[PDB]
Amino acid sequence: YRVVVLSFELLHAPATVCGPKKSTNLVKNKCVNFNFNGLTGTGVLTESNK
Amino acid sequence: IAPGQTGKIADYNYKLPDDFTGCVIAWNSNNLDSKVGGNYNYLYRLFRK
Amino acid sequence: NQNAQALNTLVKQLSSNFGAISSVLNDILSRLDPPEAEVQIDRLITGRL
Repeated sequence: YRVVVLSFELLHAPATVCGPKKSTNLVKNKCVNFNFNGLTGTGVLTESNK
Repeated sequence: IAPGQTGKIADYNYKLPDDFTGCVIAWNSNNLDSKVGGNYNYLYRLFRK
Repeated sequence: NQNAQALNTLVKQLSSNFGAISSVLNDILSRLDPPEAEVQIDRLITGRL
C-alpha cells in the first residue's frame, strides 16, 4: 500500500519545524498567552519591531 | 482494559480512570458465544469524535 | 549584595532539570501523556520546593 511513516524524534522540540501556515492578526498590549513554533515560552502579540 | 491505557477499545468504548482502584477479570468463552459462520451479536464502536 | 545574590540564585534554579525530562512544565506536559507525566513533574516540584 506504499506506506509512509515519519519519525517526530522530539529530542529537539524547541526548534522551527512548525508549518500550519496560519495568518492571524495580532494586537500588542494585552495579557495573552500564545506560542507558534517551539521555544519553551510565550510571547506578546504584534511583530516587526527590530 | 487497564489504568492509563490507550487504543480503540480503550478510547472509544470503555476507559478506566488514571486513579482507578479495583480488579480486572477476564477469561475466554468462545464456547458459549460463537457458532459456525460467526457470531454477529457483539458490536463495538469503532469511530467517535 | 548578599540579598541580591541569594535572590538571583533562587530565581536561576528554575532552569535546572532536577532529574526530569525538561525544566519547563509546559514542555513536559505537552510532550508526555498526563498519567506518565506526574511521575516526572513531582521530581521538579520537589526540587523547586
